[PDB]
Amino acid sequence: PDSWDKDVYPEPPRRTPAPAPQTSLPNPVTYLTKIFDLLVDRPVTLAREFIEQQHAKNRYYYYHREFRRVPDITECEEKDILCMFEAEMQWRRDYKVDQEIVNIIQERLKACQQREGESYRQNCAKELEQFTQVSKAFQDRYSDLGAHYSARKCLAKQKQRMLAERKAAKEAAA
Amino acid sequence: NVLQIVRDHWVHILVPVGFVFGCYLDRRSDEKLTAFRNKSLLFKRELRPNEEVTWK
Amino acid sequence: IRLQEDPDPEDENLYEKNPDSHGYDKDPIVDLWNMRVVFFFGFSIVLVLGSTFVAYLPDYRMQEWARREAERLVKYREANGLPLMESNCFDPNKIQLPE
Amino acid sequence: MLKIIIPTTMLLPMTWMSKHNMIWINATVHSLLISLISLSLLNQLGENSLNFSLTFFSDSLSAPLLVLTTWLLPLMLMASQSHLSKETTTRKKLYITMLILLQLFLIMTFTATELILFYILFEATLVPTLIIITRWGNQTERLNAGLYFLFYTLAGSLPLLVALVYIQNTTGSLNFLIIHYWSHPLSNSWSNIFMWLACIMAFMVKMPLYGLHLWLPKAHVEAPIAGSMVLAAVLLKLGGYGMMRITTILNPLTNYMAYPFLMLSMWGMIMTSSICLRQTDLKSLIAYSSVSHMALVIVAIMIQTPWSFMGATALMIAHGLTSSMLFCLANTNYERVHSRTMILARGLQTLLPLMATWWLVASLTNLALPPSINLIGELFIITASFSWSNITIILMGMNMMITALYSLYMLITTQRGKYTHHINNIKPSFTRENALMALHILPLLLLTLNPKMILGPLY
Amino acid sequence: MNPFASLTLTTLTILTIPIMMSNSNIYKTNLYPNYVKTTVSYAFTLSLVPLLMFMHTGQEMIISNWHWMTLQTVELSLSFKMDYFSVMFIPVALFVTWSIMEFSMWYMHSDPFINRFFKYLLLFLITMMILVTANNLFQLFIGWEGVGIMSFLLIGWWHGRTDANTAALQAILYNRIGDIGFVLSMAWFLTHSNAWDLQQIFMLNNECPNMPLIGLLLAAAGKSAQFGLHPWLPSAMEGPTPVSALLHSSTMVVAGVFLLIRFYPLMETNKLVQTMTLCLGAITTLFTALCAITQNDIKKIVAFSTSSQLGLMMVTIGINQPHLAFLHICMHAFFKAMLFMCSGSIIHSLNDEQDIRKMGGLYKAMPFTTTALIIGSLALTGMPYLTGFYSKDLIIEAVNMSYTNAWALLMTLIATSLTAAYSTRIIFFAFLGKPRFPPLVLINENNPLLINSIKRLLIGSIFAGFIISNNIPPMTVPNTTMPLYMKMTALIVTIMGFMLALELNNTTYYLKFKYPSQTYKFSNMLGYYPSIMHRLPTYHNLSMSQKSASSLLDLIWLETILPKTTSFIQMKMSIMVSNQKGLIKLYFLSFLITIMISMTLFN
Ligand SMILES: CCCCCCCCCCCCCCCCCC(=O)OC[C@H](COP(=O)([O-])OCC(O)COP(=O)([O-])OC[C@@H](COC(=O)CCCCCCCCCCCCCCCCC)OC(=O)CCCCCCCCCCCCCCCCC)OC(=O)CCCCCCCCCCCCCCCCC
Ligand SMILES: CCCCCCCC/C=C/CCCCCCCC(=O)OC[C@H](COP(=O)(O)OCCN)OC(=O)CCCCCCC/C=C/CCCCCCCC
Repeated sequence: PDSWDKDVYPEPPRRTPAPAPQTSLPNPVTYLTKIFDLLVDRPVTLAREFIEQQHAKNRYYYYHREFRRVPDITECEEKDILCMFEAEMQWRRDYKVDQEIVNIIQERLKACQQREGESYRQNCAKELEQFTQVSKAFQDRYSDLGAHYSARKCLAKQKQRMLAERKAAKEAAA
Repeated sequence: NVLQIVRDHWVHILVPVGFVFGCYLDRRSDEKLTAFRNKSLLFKRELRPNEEVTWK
Repeated sequence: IRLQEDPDPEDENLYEKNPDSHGYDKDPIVDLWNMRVVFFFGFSIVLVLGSTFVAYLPDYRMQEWARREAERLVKYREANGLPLMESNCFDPNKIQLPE
Repeated sequence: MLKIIIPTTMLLPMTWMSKHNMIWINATVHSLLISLISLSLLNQLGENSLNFSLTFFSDSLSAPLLVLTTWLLPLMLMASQSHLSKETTTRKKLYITMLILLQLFLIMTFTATELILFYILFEATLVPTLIIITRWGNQTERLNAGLYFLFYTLAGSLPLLVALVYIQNTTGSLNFLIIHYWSHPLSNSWSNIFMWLACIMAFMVKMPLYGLHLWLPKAHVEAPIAGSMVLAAVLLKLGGYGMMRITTILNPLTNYMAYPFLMLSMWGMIMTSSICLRQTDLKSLIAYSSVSHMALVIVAIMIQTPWSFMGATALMIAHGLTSSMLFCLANTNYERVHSRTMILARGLQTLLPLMATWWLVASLTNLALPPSINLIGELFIITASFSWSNITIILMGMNMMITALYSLYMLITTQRGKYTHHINNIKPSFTRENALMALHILPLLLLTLNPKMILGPLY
Repeated sequence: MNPFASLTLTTLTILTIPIMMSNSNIYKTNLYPNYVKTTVSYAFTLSLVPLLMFMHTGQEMIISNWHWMTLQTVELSLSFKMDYFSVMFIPVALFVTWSIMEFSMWYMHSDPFINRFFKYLLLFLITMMILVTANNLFQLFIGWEGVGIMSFLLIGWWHGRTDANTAALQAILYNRIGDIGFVLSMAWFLTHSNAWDLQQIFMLNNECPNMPLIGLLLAAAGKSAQFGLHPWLPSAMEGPTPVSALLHSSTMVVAGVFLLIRFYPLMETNKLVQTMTLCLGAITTLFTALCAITQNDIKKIVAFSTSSQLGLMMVTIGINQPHLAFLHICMHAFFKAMLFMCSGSIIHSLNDEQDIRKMGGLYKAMPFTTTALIIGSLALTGMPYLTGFYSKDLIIEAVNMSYTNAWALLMTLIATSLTAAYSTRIIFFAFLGKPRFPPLVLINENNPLLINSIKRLLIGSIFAGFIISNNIPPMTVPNTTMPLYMKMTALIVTIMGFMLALELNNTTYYLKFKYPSQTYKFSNMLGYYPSIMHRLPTYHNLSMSQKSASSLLDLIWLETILPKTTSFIQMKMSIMVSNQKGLIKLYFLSFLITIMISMTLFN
């Protein structure tokens, strides 16, 4: 369906086997499917067609709000309240977007497990690696900030991580 | 009579008029903080041809 | 006795004078209208209207906006081979570490 | 916030100018209208708060508490009109005035943007509550209860005043926004330890913390019904709101200073549940249940994780509603038989069926029954505490078991069994009482339906 | 769209529909029980259709229709998992509930609150369906606690009965211990996997650890009344017979087994938890059968048989055979519901007499209940081609053929023998011999409702096992090769139990009287577990709740330390300060001392 993006929400092509009956007995599943299509599918389709015809007469639109980039806390001077406010708001919006990215990856993982069914341990290894990488990055970003998290705390954590990496690299090179 | 209705039920407008006065005072307090109106980096924009302020 | 004190009064029952009493007031008319205003305003107005108002409050928490932004970022990043999540929130070039 | 503050200051003259028989009708109608108006604060932003002016602001944590207070006022009006039939007109108007002043102070306390104005207002809430208790209480112990309540709160809160003025002199501002953006780490020194102690101990006494709680049974048992409702529903939430506000400037010292309070909260939760198991008084049982739930909230705030704050807020709202409903039910039972002993009246299920249904619903919500917001908050707090350490799960499980035990013990003792033979003054339940219970219980289920409105800013 | 999801959700919704109509004139009239029964029948057929859909092509789905809330990176949504377990258990539960509801229309005719009884039964059914079809841990917990509270409300149906109230509270307590375990598992899963749904839990937990699996095991034991937490189920027989037939034995006590089945990948990954489950199931089935073989209350005997079957299911899960456990769940539901209905018919015919010592002659007094009970007992003991054969026989074969605990295997075999023994005891003391009931014979089992309900549950006890076994796909490797004696072990032990119990029952006709043995006293009093474990811990807890917490701490020492000592000190200082005689000489000498001190000590 065109409601979502197939790249963002992939689905492998669906291979449905063709029916190959081997008995003369009638198929109750087929008979009940035909009855269901006759009694339910056609009325709901007619109702939806009427509703969608009504909708097309009053077609109006809504837009996606766009936010421009602003200087971040690394550029903000010390105790410059306006720049700090702008940077904190931008950081919070980026945090929300990252949370939604993690949610998308988790939805991919769940859908792939359910789809593969009995062979999930092997066929879902591709989506498990992406989730592992995304979770690692998200944890390194916002792992232990606390309830009163802020862009300053995230920046201090990043500085600590960078200093630790530099120390490890220097020790290795020594 | 009709006078007794107003004589007894005139207290029923005090809360609505207080609500109206509170909305007016909220507008008055809002109009005193228009120092960064259409000046923030995030929401800065050119004014529309037939508008004076972005918000009131 | 040590005082000139009134005896403890008997408990008064509202159903005795008014069998169809709502328990708000001794006066039947005021009792009925108190019940009516309480029921109408509270239940109907507050419950129904406030519940539908809260249900249809605009999405000011930016949940759907965040979902759309995340979809765009995921599409762009996985299309170009970039990691889905950058390991750093800020730019190491813009961060100056002490010597 | 003036659009909500001014209607209360207009509630006052309306009550004082209304007729002798229309005071309750006018107060109830206009309180409900004010609550409906205040419902509009639930539309919050995901980034920052709603900054109305330099003095007042609203947040995702302040909005549910304001809505709860505005919704709670008419219920207190109904219960008060129940128990004040024979009072004089001037004294009825004084009681309504005390309730209105308490609501106004609570609204301003929740919306205040500075810590000093917050302190002034949250200390101003003492006077109406003390007057209500010590003036319209029924028994002799109301005077002692008022003294205990007043002096516990003040002895807790005066060092908070000293610490607040010291912090303002040191940093330049007590504005919450400024102290949030300009926060600096609190080093490990004796002076910092004592400042942390001053602030936290004030709000802990307000919570209350286990070992600093006797005022709560004393006041809640001896207060009138309106005082009991406001004290448990809202006045206990001032401590939690304050602790969630002030902990911005207390890091990282909170990591080291939270151990005694966490141990006190957990063990006292267990102990107060056990006390509930052996209570001969219904109001005391409800009071100690309140203490246990607030101890859980204290644990959540002290562990201080984003999952704990949401659980803390949800549990505060749920506990307010549930405790108010339980106090109302106990008050109806008391007005029937003029005694608070639990075993005095039995068979109330075969004597009053709809009240038995209300009791069942209230007791089911009191214990964590899914998908109620009580369970949502408790489960979030339990998950955060599990991430903190893996024996907190043992303590929380013990508490849940004892909570279910005492809730169902209260329900069975009051409602089930055979009726007392000599009690023949149990008239049918009033439409007023049934409407009170319905207006207590329906908002809780609607909040269960829509749970993101009471999970606070961390959502 | 595939009719699968539509039909499953429609079955759930039409189950929920009559609850909405409980505030109407139909609820105020006497047509409400028939209305509820008709709704359950229609739901049963509408759920039979998706079973046909699954048995053709093995179609399974998950439906995340409603999104509840997003806790940052965790999304909680109302999702339903319609897989083999759900689509096989729903029609069986609906069928059993339909039969029980007709039986209750007959049985509860004199109850003034029969409409409320039917509403409570429907609510329990809805909560059980939620538990079964739940896809995430939060929804599973919702169904868990819902069935728990419905059990609490239905056990104490007669509010004037102190024993009913105690039984309800006891069931709540044990289920709350189970809920402690459940919450532990949920907290661990969320903390270590950032998810509460089975798909992500299975994806991330490649090696599930002891803490979450033991939490799940504790929850399952609490809900399914395993050893240690068993006594609530036999005590739950205080409620009406329809409650015992539907809620406990047939559908609710298998909730823990179902929960353990739903996490069978993790159970396979771990081994210590499997050993613990096997041992717990073995001890449960042995102990409950041993208590059962010497009970005189027919409802108690059937309750202990249910507990023994639950222990057998737990053993089946422990030997890594999750699907055999589900098959046995279905078969046990069928024949145990039928047995409880027959026992209720016997009880109602003899004017609320529940003692086999007062029953007798019912073989010819009541033909249809006699044949139904005989068929049910044959199915329960594992008659070679009845409904219980296709599950119990395979379970015993898999236990004998696996790398298990030798003591657990021995206890399983002894439990099977004792199962045969107590079935023989029920038959012998209820139907064989001369009458022992009061002379006024009110025996009458000619009611169409009772006859039709027992007929429907009687066909299932014969043919349903064959159909279900021959329709489900192969989900485990069969034990084709095994020694002949091991192949015939179940029949041998069953026949030995039959013979020994029959001889011991025939020895009762002799004019010989002997005092009971210590073993008999131990087995008859339930192993002394309810006495000691219901008097000692409760007494100690309630004594410490008052002597220590309330009196010693709250009313004495917390008062003494902070508020009382301060008041005492202030009063003493006030008396000292204000105790002045008003003598100018005295306080002017005080002024002189103050002047000297100020002059000297201040510079
Ligand atoms: C700390 C210990 C922990 C132990 C943990 C493990 C426990 C394992 C338990 C095993 C099963 C025990 C069953 C009997 C206990 C309950 C007795 C009772 O209350 O009966 C009254 C009760 C009648 O109640 P009532 O109608 O009120 O009548 C009042 C009584 O007459 C009133 O008369 P009464 O009071 O005189 O009646 C009781 C009396 C009479 O009952 C009997 O004689 C029952 C005998 C049952 C059969 C046992 C032998 C089986 C032989 C199988 C041979 C073939 C093996 C396979 C290989 C074949 C090919 C080579 O029994 C006794 O005196 C002892 C019987 C054996 C006790 C075993 C447990 C020992 C505990 C510790 C030692 C205590 C010793 C001193 C006793 C106390 C002081 C005096 O009996 C029944 O309802 C029938 C009982 C069941 C009979 C069939 C059992 C078949 C299954 C078990 C045998 C194994 C078969 C093969 C399995 C698969 C192997 C691979
Ligand atoms: C996780 C921590 C908790 C662990 C267990 C702690 C047990 C604490 C005991 C609970 C305190 C009791 C407070 C009051 C309870 C309600 C009042 C009461 O006692 O009623 C007694 C009531 C009625 O008595 P009857 O036997 O029916 O006789 C009726 C005769 N006319 O009986 C009860 O409900 C008592 C049940 C308490 C159970 C105590 C022991 C529980 C077993 C725990 C150990 C088992 C561990 C499980 C192992 C699982 C392996 C995976």
